[PDB]
Amino acid sequence: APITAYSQQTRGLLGCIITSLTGRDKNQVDGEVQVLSTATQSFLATCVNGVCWTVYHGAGSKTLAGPKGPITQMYTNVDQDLVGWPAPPGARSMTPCTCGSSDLYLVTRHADVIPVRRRGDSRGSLLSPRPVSYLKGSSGGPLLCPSGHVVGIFRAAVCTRGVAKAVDFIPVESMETTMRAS
Amino acid sequence: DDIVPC
Amino acid sequence: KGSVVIVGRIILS
Ligand code: NA
Ligand SMILES: [Zn+2]
Repeated sequence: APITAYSQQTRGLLGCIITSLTGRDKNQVDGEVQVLSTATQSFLATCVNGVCWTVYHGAGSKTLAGPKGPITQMYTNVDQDLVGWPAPPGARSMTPCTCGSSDLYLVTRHADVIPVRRRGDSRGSLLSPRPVSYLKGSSGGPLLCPSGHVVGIFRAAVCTRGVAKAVDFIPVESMETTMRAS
Repeated sequence: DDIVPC
Repeated sequence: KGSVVIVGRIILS
């Protein structure tokens, strides 16, 4: 395959609770995609041009625990379901796609890379439907073009009877539009 | 179609 | 109102 991924855990349940409370995370950061957790749920952030982007429905208005204490969001767009923190030192920052490809790859929290065909500005179909359970906890994950650049971040699954056949996503252009208006 | 936030 | 926490990462190839 072209694009491949693996994950590495860094913190367990106890570490997560404490870190949530102190807002201070001293762990080394690495990787293009951060696996995030609050008290109640898990999701992903994709690092694009120095900013960690994720979904508002996961992060709300919360700070991100960091090496110098809590990191305030620098972009918050409720209607777009989009938030961003400045990326901590160590994060591998990706580049937006400029090739316009409609052949996408979605990266899940399990580090699977799955084929998506773009069907609209914010919608792609899954070439092979999956149980929605497989996609839970993956909101905020990148949709990449064949060159591995960011087209968008995964927002919600379009499902029938617990089966996801398509995904709604936030185009990498919305990130731009949010940063302008700010 | 159900829209399910993930 | 606690912070979001990084509990893992994903490395791409
Ligand atoms: Na993998
Ligand atoms: Zn591209």
